[PDB]
Amino acid sequence: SANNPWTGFQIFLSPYYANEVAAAAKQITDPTLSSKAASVANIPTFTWLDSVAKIPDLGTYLASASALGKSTGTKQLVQIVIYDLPDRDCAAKASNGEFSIANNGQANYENYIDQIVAQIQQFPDVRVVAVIEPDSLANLVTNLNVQKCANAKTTYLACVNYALTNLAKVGVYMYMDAGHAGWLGWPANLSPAAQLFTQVWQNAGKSPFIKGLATNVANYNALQAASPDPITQGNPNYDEIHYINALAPLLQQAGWDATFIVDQGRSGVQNIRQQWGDWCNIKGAGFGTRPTTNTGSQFIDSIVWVKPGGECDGTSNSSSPRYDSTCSLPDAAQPAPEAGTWFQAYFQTLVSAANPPL
Ligand SMILES: OC[C@H]1O[C@@H](O[C@H]2[C@H](O)[C@@H](O)[C@@H](O)O[C@@H]2CO)[C@H](O)[C@@H](O)[C@@H]1O
Ligand SMILES: OC[C@H]1O[C@@H](O)[C@H](O)[C@@H](O)[C@@H]1O
Ligand code: NA
Repeated sequence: SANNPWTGFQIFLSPYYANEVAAAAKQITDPTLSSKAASVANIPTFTWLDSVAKIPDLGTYLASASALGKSTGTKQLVQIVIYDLPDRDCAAKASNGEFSIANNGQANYENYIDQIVAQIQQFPDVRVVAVIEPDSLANLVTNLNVQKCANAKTTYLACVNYALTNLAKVGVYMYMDAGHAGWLGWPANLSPAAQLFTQVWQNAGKSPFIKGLATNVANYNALQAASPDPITQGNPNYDEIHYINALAPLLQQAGWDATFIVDQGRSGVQNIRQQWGDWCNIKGAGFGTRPTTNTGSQFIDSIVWVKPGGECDGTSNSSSPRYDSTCSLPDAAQPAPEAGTWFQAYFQTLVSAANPPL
């Protein structure tokens, strides 16, 4: 639409990922691959606020971005993910988080949001774009038979509402997470999904800062597939552009001028999964299309890298409390460490298999 949040801004490069990448590139023995790997630190990614312990880091990023903008004559933009719901990751085991509904989860989450707002309020010269709670709403469309998700539904909706309402007050541009084509893109799931997204947008007051939806976060689907991946049989919406073209008009029918962002950070290699539901550390993945606002679709504000490639999706160790068997499937890279920690061998393959090449 008329206001694309990225136009006219320079994106602040994540210091957290830059440090991971710098350490990783030194451990790659091939000298040519090492140089290509190091260049990944110059590609903008989203930084995840996956624990309340990271909120002070956010303050440092905003302050560094503000100084860089003043120094270089530019306006700076910081990309973050809000990812700390109580009873997080309700349909899986690998990314369970620090808060639980049973122990004051909603009140803890409201305090987490309040602390984030308090940091952002101090640096009004820096633009913030936020992805809100990957997986949460998609789980409430298709996974209400999962008891953990059913019991979390009212808390999830209240927490997401608190985030949207309060981040809007400090001018954050927000994209709510909307799954991916293999999850909500099935034709039969589009209407229930649209109804839920529009209800959340209405409850938060229809703020213009709620720009739209994010798709493919931490997944592997193509934006525009040359030919359908065989895992997609039965679903006419076999890539993200088909999903978005089918969903966007329904959000229009409700009065929401919604636009989209699409993760392509791990989408460079297609046709590598045995089943569409295999999400964990998929073997052979490569870095995909680099972030750009030249998207080819009226509905898409930007291609982005939301999930930082190299940070693990979940452990293959069956003795961990966060063991999910999806992470030990034949198409999952193993052995794998805990979700969120660095997975060096996976990063090296992402670099080697990048398409387009680095
Ligand atoms: O997309 C990453 C998230 O996947 C979640 O699993 C989804 C999966 O992506 C779908 O293809 C389908 O199989 O439904 C699953 C949910 O039951 C996974 O639970 C999350 O942890 C991932 O971040
Ligand atoms: O890598 C980005 C994020 O991925 C998730 O799967 C992990 O649970 C988080 O700890 C991590 O911040
Ligand atoms: Na996950």
